[PDB]
Amino acid sequence: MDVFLMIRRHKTTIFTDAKESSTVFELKRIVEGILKRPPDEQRLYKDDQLLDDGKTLGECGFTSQTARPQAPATVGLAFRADDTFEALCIEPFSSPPELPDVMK
Amino acid sequence: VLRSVNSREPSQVIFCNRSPRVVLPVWLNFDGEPQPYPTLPPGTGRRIHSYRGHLWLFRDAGTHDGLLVNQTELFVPSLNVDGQPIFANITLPVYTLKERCLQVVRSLVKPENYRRLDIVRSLYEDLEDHPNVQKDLERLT
Amino acid sequence: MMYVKLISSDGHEFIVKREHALTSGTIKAMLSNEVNFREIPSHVLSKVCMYFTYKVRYTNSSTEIPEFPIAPEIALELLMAANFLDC
Ligand SMILES: Cc1ncsc1-c1ccc(CNC(=O)[C@@H]2C[C@@H](O)CN2C(=O)[C@@H](NC(=O)C2(F)CC2)C(C)(C)C)cc1
Repeated sequence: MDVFLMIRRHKTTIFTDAKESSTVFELKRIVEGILKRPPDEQRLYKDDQLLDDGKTLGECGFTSQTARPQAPATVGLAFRADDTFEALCIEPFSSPPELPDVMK
Repeated sequence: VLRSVNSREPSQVIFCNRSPRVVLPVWLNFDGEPQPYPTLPPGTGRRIHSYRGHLWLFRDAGTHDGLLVNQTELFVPSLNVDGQPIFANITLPVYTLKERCLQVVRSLVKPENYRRLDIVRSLYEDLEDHPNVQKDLERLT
Repeated sequence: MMYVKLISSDGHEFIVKREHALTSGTIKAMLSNEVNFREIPSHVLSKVCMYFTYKVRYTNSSTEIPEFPIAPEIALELLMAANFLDC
Protein backbone atom coordinates (compact mmCIF):
# COMPACT_ATOMS: atom_id res chain seq x y z
CA MET A 1 0.00 0.00 0.00
CA ASP A 2 1.23 3.46 -1.03
CA VAL A 3 1.54 6.28 1.50
CA PHE A 4 1.82 9.88 0.37
CA LEU A 5 4.25 12.14 2.20
CA MET A 6 5.70 15.62 2.45
CA ILE A 7 9.27 15.40 3.76
CA ARG A 8 9.92 18.80 5.27
CA ARG A 9 12.96 20.73 6.51
CA HIS A 10 13.39 24.52 6.87
CA LYS A 11 11.85 25.86 3.61
CA THR A 12 12.16 22.56 1.69
CA THR A 13 9.24 20.23 1.04
CA ILE A 14 9.52 16.95 -0.92
CA PHE A 15 6.32 15.38 -2.26
CA THR A 16 6.78 11.64 -2.71
CA ASP A 17 5.16 8.29 -2.00
CA ALA A 18 6.57 5.09 -0.48
CA LYS A 19 5.30 1.68 0.57
CA GLU A 20 3.72 1.22 3.97
CA SER A 21 6.10 -1.75 4.32
CA SER A 22 9.17 0.35 3.43
CA THR A 23 11.64 1.41 6.09
CA VAL A 24 12.72 4.72 7.53
CA PHE A 25 16.22 4.01 6.23
CA GLU A 26 14.88 3.41 2.72
CA LEU A 27 13.17 6.84 2.93
CA LYS A 28 16.55 8.42 3.80
CA ARG A 29 17.89 6.80 0.58
CA ILE A 30 15.06 8.52 -1.31
CA VAL A 31 15.93 11.83 0.36
CA GLU A 32 19.61 11.15 -0.45
CA GLY A 33 18.82 10.82 -4.18
CA ILE A 34 17.09 14.22 -4.16
CA LEU A 35 19.04 16.41 -1.70
CA LYS A 36 22.43 14.64 -2.00
CA ARG A 37 23.03 13.88 1.67
CA PRO A 38 23.64 10.38 3.03
CA PRO A 39 21.34 8.64 5.55
CA ASP A 40 23.88 9.06 8.37
CA GLU A 41 23.58 12.89 7.96
CA GLN A 42 19.77 12.67 8.23
CA ARG A 43 17.27 12.37 11.05
CA LEU A 44 13.61 11.72 10.20
CA TYR A 45 10.73 12.59 12.54
CA LYS A 46 7.05 12.13 13.04
CA ASP A 47 6.06 15.27 14.92
CA ASP A 48 8.77 15.42 17.61
CA GLN A 49 9.57 11.70 17.59
CA LEU A 50 12.89 10.59 16.07
CA LEU A 51 12.28 7.62 13.78
CA ASP A 52 14.40 4.44 13.97
CA ASP A 53 15.95 3.34 10.63
CA GLY A 54 14.75 -0.27 10.84
CA LYS A 55 11.06 0.45 11.35
CA THR A 56 8.48 0.43 8.58
CA LEU A 57 6.57 3.61 7.74
CA GLY A 58 3.42 1.74 8.79
CA GLU A 59 4.82 0.92 12.25
CA CYS A 60 5.65 4.64 12.61
CA GLY A 61 2.00 5.52 11.84
CA PHE A 62 2.14 6.39 8.12
CA THR A 63 -0.74 4.37 6.73
CA SER A 64 -2.43 4.33 3.36
CA GLN A 65 -5.62 5.79 4.73
CA THR A 66 -3.99 8.68 6.68
CA ALA A 67 -1.17 9.62 4.32
CA ARG A 68 -3.40 10.35 1.35
CA PRO A 69 -2.60 11.82 -2.11
CA GLN A 70 -4.77 14.89 -1.46
CA ALA A 71 -3.73 15.31 2.20
CA PRO A 72 -0.24 13.85 2.65
CA ALA A 73 1.39 13.10 5.99
CA THR A 74 4.40 15.14 7.11
CA VAL A 75 7.83 13.66 7.84
CA GLY A 76 10.30 16.02 9.52
CA LEU A 77 13.92 16.11 8.34
CA ALA A 78 17.04 17.39 10.08
CA PHE A 79 20.63 17.48 8.77
CA ARG A 80 23.94 17.01 10.53
CA ALA A 81 26.31 19.95 10.04
CA ASP A 82 29.87 18.67 10.66
CA ASP A 83 29.83 16.75 13.99
CA THR A 84 26.32 17.46 15.35
CA PHE A 85 22.70 17.56 14.16
CA GLU A 86 20.73 20.76 13.79
CA ALA A 87 17.45 20.90 15.71
CA LEU A 88 14.29 20.08 13.76
CA CYS A 89 13.00 23.30 12.10
CA ILE A 90 10.04 23.35 9.72
CA GLU A 91 9.12 26.79 8.39
CA PRO A 92 5.36 27.17 8.31
CA PHE A 93 3.55 27.91 5.05
CA SER A 94 2.20 31.42 4.60
CA SER A 95 -1.16 32.46 6.12
CA PRO A 96 -4.25 32.89 3.96
CA PRO A 97 -5.66 36.43 4.04
CA GLU A 98 -9.03 37.31 5.58
CA LEU A 99 -12.02 35.91 3.73
CA PRO A 100 -13.45 38.66 1.54
CA ASP A 101 -16.80 39.95 2.83
CA VAL A 102 -18.80 38.36 0.00
CA MET A 103 -17.48 34.91 1.06
CA LYS A 104 -19.10 35.03 4.54
CA VAL B 1 -30.03 13.97 -31.80
CA LEU B 2 -29.38 12.67 -28.26
CA ARG B 3 -32.61 10.96 -27.21
CA SER B 4 -33.88 7.70 -25.80
CA VAL B 5 -35.16 5.05 -28.19
CA ASN B 6 -38.76 3.94 -27.56
CA SER B 7 -37.84 0.23 -27.41
CA ARG B 8 -40.30 -0.95 -24.75
CA GLU B 9 -37.88 -3.72 -23.66
CA PRO B 10 -37.61 -3.51 -19.85
CA SER B 11 -34.21 -3.27 -18.21
CA GLN B 12 -33.78 -3.24 -14.44
CA VAL B 13 -30.94 -1.06 -13.18
CA ILE B 14 -29.25 -0.22 -9.88
CA PHE B 15 -28.38 3.46 -9.58
CA CYS B 16 -25.45 3.32 -7.11
CA ASN B 17 -24.31 6.68 -5.79
CA ARG B 18 -20.66 6.24 -4.85
CA SER B 19 -20.11 9.99 -4.73
CA PRO B 20 -20.34 12.35 -1.76
CA ARG B 21 -22.94 14.44 -3.65
CA VAL B 22 -26.73 14.37 -3.72
CA VAL B 23 -27.35 12.86 -7.15
CA LEU B 24 -29.96 13.96 -9.70
CA PRO B 25 -30.59 11.30 -12.32
CA VAL B 26 -31.68 12.82 -15.67
CA TRP B 27 -33.53 10.79 -18.34
CA LEU B 28 -33.39 12.09 -21.90
CA ASN B 29 -36.91 11.61 -23.18
CA PHE B 30 -37.99 10.69 -26.71
CA ASP B 31 -37.71 14.30 -27.94
CA GLY B 32 -34.34 14.76 -26.20
CA GLU B 33 -35.73 16.85 -23.31
CA PRO B 34 -34.03 16.30 -19.96
CA GLN B 35 -36.43 14.88 -17.38
CA PRO B 36 -35.25 15.02 -13.77
CA TYR B 37 -35.91 12.00 -11.46
CA PRO B 38 -35.89 11.65 -7.62
CA THR B 39 -32.51 12.39 -6.00
CA LEU B 40 -30.12 9.89 -4.33
CA PRO B 41 -28.38 10.83 -1.09
CA PRO B 42 -24.59 10.21 -0.90
CA GLY B 43 -23.76 6.49 -0.70
CA THR B 44 -27.31 5.26 -1.40
CA GLY B 45 -28.75 3.05 -4.12
CA ARG B 46 -32.09 2.49 -5.86
CA ARG B 47 -33.31 -0.41 -7.94
CA ILE B 48 -35.25 1.16 -10.80
CA HIS B 49 -37.15 0.11 -13.91
CA SER B 50 -35.83 1.56 -17.17
CA TYR B 51 -35.64 0.34 -20.78
CA ARG B 52 -33.06 -0.74 -23.37
CA GLY B 53 -31.86 2.16 -25.48
CA HIS B 54 -32.80 4.78 -22.88
CA LEU B 55 -30.27 7.51 -22.11
CA TRP B 56 -29.34 8.77 -18.65
CA LEU B 57 -26.86 11.17 -17.14
CA PHE B 58 -26.17 12.21 -13.55
CA ARG B 59 -25.63 15.55 -11.85
CA ASP B 60 -25.12 17.07 -8.44
CA ALA B 61 -28.71 17.92 -7.48
CA GLY B 62 -27.74 21.24 -5.83
CA THR B 63 -25.15 22.65 -8.23
CA HIS B 64 -25.61 20.62 -11.44
CA ASP B 65 -21.90 19.69 -11.47
CA GLY B 66 -21.28 16.74 -13.83
CA LEU B 67 -20.80 13.17 -12.57
CA LEU B 68 -19.59 9.98 -14.19
CA VAL B 69 -21.54 6.76 -14.52
CA ASN B 70 -19.51 3.62 -15.14
CA GLN B 71 -16.61 6.00 -15.89
CA THR B 72 -18.37 7.97 -18.60
CA GLU B 73 -20.96 10.66 -19.31
CA LEU B 74 -23.99 8.69 -20.52
CA PHE B 75 -25.49 5.45 -19.29
CA VAL B 76 -27.63 3.24 -21.54
CA PRO B 77 -29.39 0.24 -19.94
CA SER B 78 -28.37 -3.02 -21.62
CA LEU B 79 -30.04 -6.45 -21.86
CA ASN B 80 -30.27 -8.11 -18.43
CA VAL B 81 -28.34 -11.44 -18.33
CA ASP B 82 -29.69 -14.21 -16.04
CA GLY B 83 -32.30 -11.80 -14.59
CA GLN B 84 -29.48 -9.73 -13.03
CA PRO B 85 -29.80 -5.92 -12.97
CA ILE B 86 -27.33 -3.62 -14.70
CA PHE B 87 -25.16 -1.68 -12.28
CA ALA B 88 -24.83 2.06 -12.82
CA ASN B 89 -21.94 3.20 -10.64
CA ILE B 90 -22.14 6.96 -10.16
CA THR B 91 -18.84 8.56 -9.06
CA LEU B 92 -17.04 11.88 -8.88
CA PRO B 93 -14.91 12.82 -11.86
CA VAL B 94 -11.35 13.92 -11.36
CA TYR B 95 -12.27 17.59 -11.82
CA THR B 96 -9.58 19.97 -13.02
CA LEU B 97 -8.22 22.12 -10.21
CA LYS B 98 -9.83 25.17 -11.87
CA GLU B 99 -13.29 23.62 -12.07
CA ARG B 100 -12.97 22.45 -8.46
CA CYS B 101 -12.03 25.97 -7.30
CA LEU B 102 -14.98 27.42 -9.24
CA GLN B 103 -17.29 24.96 -7.47
CA VAL B 104 -16.04 25.98 -4.04
CA VAL B 105 -16.18 29.69 -4.86
CA ARG B 106 -19.73 29.27 -6.27
CA SER B 107 -20.70 27.52 -3.03
CA LEU B 108 -19.61 30.52 -0.92
CA VAL B 109 -20.54 33.55 -3.05
CA LYS B 110 -24.08 34.46 -4.03
CA PRO B 111 -24.22 34.93 -7.82
CA GLU B 112 -25.02 38.67 -7.42
CA ASN B 113 -21.62 39.08 -5.78
CA TYR B 114 -19.39 37.30 -8.35
CA ARG B 115 -18.71 40.78 -9.75
CA ARG B 116 -17.39 42.09 -6.39
CA LEU B 117 -14.62 39.48 -6.48
CA ASP B 118 -11.13 40.75 -7.28
CA ILE B 119 -10.38 38.56 -10.31
CA VAL B 120 -10.02 38.97 -14.09
CA ARG B 121 -13.25 39.39 -16.06
CA SER B 122 -12.82 35.93 -17.65
CA LEU B 123 -13.03 34.28 -14.21
CA TYR B 124 -16.25 36.22 -13.52
CA GLU B 125 -17.51 34.70 -16.78
CA ASP B 126 -16.27 31.27 -15.69
CA LEU B 127 -18.16 31.55 -12.36
CA GLU B 128 -21.41 32.74 -13.98
CA ASP B 129 -21.19 30.02 -16.64
CA HIS B 130 -22.16 27.34 -14.13
CA PRO B 131 -22.85 23.70 -15.03
CA ASN B 132 -26.13 23.12 -16.87
CA VAL B 133 -27.51 20.00 -18.59
CA GLN B 134 -28.69 21.88 -21.72
CA LYS B 135 -25.17 23.23 -22.36
CA ASP B 136 -23.73 19.72 -22.07
CA LEU B 137 -26.31 18.33 -24.52
CA GLU B 138 -25.32 21.00 -27.07
CA ARG B 139 -21.66 20.06 -26.53
CA LEU B 140 -22.22 16.27 -26.66
CA THR B 141 -24.10 16.93 -29.94
CA MET C 1 13.51 9.38 -10.57
CA MET C 2 13.38 12.90 -12.02
CA TYR C 3 12.22 15.76 -9.81
CA VAL C 4 11.74 19.51 -10.37
CA LYS C 5 11.70 22.37 -7.90
CA LEU C 6 8.72 24.72 -7.65
CA ILE C 7 9.44 27.85 -5.55
CA SER C 8 6.67 29.95 -3.97
CA SER C 9 6.63 33.75 -3.72
CA ASP C 10 7.66 33.51 -0.03
CA GLY C 11 10.67 31.25 -0.85
CA HIS C 12 9.23 27.80 0.00
CA GLU C 13 10.81 25.18 -2.29
CA PHE C 14 8.53 22.33 -3.27
CA ILE C 15 10.25 19.30 -4.83
CA VAL C 16 7.90 17.14 -6.95
CA LYS C 17 8.09 14.49 -9.67
CA ARG C 18 8.76 16.11 -13.06
CA GLU C 19 5.88 14.00 -14.46
CA HIS C 20 3.52 15.50 -11.87
CA ALA C 21 4.52 19.12 -12.59
CA LEU C 22 3.94 18.57 -16.32
CA THR C 23 0.26 18.25 -15.42
CA SER C 24 0.54 22.02 -16.03
CA GLY C 25 1.19 23.24 -19.57
CA THR C 26 2.37 26.54 -18.11
CA ILE C 27 4.96 24.79 -15.93
CA LYS C 28 6.04 22.69 -18.91
CA ALA C 29 6.62 25.95 -20.84
CA MET C 30 8.56 27.50 -17.94
CA LEU C 31 10.84 24.42 -17.90
CA SER C 32 11.33 24.42 -21.74
CA ASN C 33 14.76 22.21 -13.33
CA GLU C 34 13.55 25.08 -11.10
CA VAL C 35 10.62 27.49 -11.53
CA ASN C 36 9.95 30.58 -9.42
CA PHE C 37 6.38 31.76 -8.82
CA ARG C 38 6.33 35.42 -7.82
CA GLU C 39 2.56 35.52 -7.31
CA ILE C 40 1.84 32.12 -5.75
CA PRO C 41 2.41 31.90 -1.99
CA SER C 42 3.29 28.63 -0.25
CA HIS C 43 -0.19 28.05 1.23
CA VAL C 44 -1.42 27.92 -2.39
CA LEU C 45 1.48 26.15 -4.13
CA SER C 46 1.51 23.36 -1.51
CA LYS C 47 -2.14 22.62 -2.42
CA VAL C 48 -1.31 22.74 -6.13
CA CYS C 49 1.32 20.01 -5.51
CA MET C 50 -1.24 17.96 -3.57
CA TYR C 51 -3.58 18.27 -6.56
CA PHE C 52 -0.92 16.84 -8.90
CA THR C 53 -0.53 13.78 -6.63
CA TYR C 54 -4.30 13.41 -6.40
CA LYS C 55 -4.81 13.71 -10.14
CA VAL C 56 -2.09 11.20 -11.06
CA ARG C 57 -3.32 8.77 -8.42
CA TYR C 58 -7.03 8.87 -9.32
CA THR C 59 -7.08 9.51 -13.08
CA ASN C 60 -8.35 6.36 -14.86
CA SER C 61 -9.06 4.37 -11.69
CA SER C 62 -12.28 2.55 -10.68
CA THR C 63 -11.55 2.74 -6.91
CA GLU C 64 -14.01 5.32 -5.56
CA ILE C 65 -12.72 8.87 -5.94
CA PRO C 66 -12.74 11.16 -2.90
CA GLU C 67 -13.47 14.86 -3.09
CA PHE C 68 -10.43 17.13 -3.50
CA PRO C 69 -10.64 19.36 -0.40
CA ILE C 70 -10.21 23.15 -0.56
CA ALA C 71 -10.57 25.36 2.52
CA PRO C 72 -12.67 28.49 1.90
CA GLU C 73 -9.78 30.76 2.94
CA ILE C 74 -7.55 29.65 0.05
CA ALA C 75 -10.17 29.08 -2.64
CA LEU C 76 -9.89 32.42 -4.44
CA GLU C 77 -6.08 32.41 -4.64
CA LEU C 78 -6.07 28.74 -5.63
CA LEU C 79 -8.57 29.58 -8.40
CA MET C 80 -6.28 32.29 -9.72
CA ALA C 81 -3.28 29.95 -9.62
CA ALA C 82 -5.21 27.15 -11.36
CA ASN C 83 -6.20 29.58 -14.10
CA PHE C 84 -2.58 30.69 -14.60
CA LEU C 85 -1.23 27.11 -14.57
CA ASP C 86 -4.12 25.79 -16.70
CA CYS C 87 -4.74 22.78 -14.46
C1 LIG D 1 -37.09 6.00 -7.29
C2 LIG D 1 -36.02 6.64 -8.17
N1 LIG D 1 -34.96 7.24 -7.57
C3 LIG D 1 -34.08 7.79 -8.41
S1 LIG D 1 -34.62 7.54 -9.97
C4 LIG D 1 -36.03 6.70 -9.52
C5 LIG D 1 -36.94 6.19 -10.38
C6 LIG D 1 -38.32 6.28 -10.14
C7 LIG D 1 -39.25 5.75 -11.03
C8 LIG D 1 -38.85 5.11 -12.20
C9 LIG D 1 -39.84 4.56 -13.09
N2 LIG D 1 -39.29 4.29 -14.44
C10 LIG D 1 -39.36 5.17 -15.47
O1 LIG D 1 -39.87 6.27 -15.38
C11 LIG D 1 -38.71 4.79 -16.66
C12 LIG D 1 -37.30 5.40 -16.64
C13 LIG D 1 -37.00 5.76 -18.07
O2 LIG D 1 -36.56 4.58 -18.77
C14 LIG D 1 -38.36 6.23 -18.61
N3 LIG D 1 -39.36 5.36 -17.91
C15 LIG D 1 -40.63 5.03 -18.25
O3 LIG D 1 -41.29 4.25 -17.57
C16 LIG D 1 -41.23 5.60 -19.56
N4 LIG D 1 -41.96 4.49 -20.21
C17 LIG D 1 -41.58 3.85 -21.32
O4 LIG D 1 -40.60 4.14 -22.01
C18 LIG D 1 -42.54 2.75 -21.77
F1 LIG D 1 -43.58 2.59 -21.03
C19 LIG D 1 -42.75 2.55 -23.27
C20 LIG D 1 -42.00 1.51 -22.45
C21 LIG D 1 -42.17 6.81 -19.33
C22 LIG D 1 -43.46 6.43 -18.54
C23 LIG D 1 -41.43 7.90 -18.57
C24 LIG D 1 -42.58 7.33 -20.71
C25 LIG D 1 -37.47 5.03 -12.45
C26 LIG D 1 -36.53 5.56 -11.55
